[PDB]
Amino acid sequence: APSHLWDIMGDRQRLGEEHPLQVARCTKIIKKYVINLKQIAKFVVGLGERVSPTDIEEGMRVGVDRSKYNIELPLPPRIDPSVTMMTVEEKPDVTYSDVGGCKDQIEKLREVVELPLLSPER
Amino acid sequence: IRIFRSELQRLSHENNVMLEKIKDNKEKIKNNRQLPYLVANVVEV
Repeated sequence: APSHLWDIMGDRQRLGEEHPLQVARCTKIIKKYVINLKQIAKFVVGLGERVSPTDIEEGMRVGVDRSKYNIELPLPPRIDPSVTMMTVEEKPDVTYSDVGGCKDQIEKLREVVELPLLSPER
Repeated sequence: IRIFRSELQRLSHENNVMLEKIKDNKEKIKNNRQLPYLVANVVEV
């Protein structure tokens, strides 16, 4: 349904060349940034226009431009993990009172796990 | 005496003229040296 609510911005963030960056990981920091491409190619670049000197860190994916290599936006590290991205769930089924009876198994777990998370100052 | 000191001192000014030429060449080297250079492997020197 929102067909026209997007393409209006298609004349700025799309036609111009900004986003199409080559994802690569930085190795050595000289404060000259040695960055290795996913194609197994190494080069050296500097900072960007909006790039802060404290944002670039060792062992982090840093997107660089394909034509003229330069640092534009940083990327979250460890893009390789895939299967572990599906291990995160939300809103489980079994509640706290679904366990039949009140025994020592319930009281011992809540003090070593639930207690420090809910009351870290206790 | 006065003529001898008026030559090398004037030649040093012409050496500064050639110094303005090497600085212009260095600025082109500063243009010939730009950050985004790739990295290769040198097998033989």
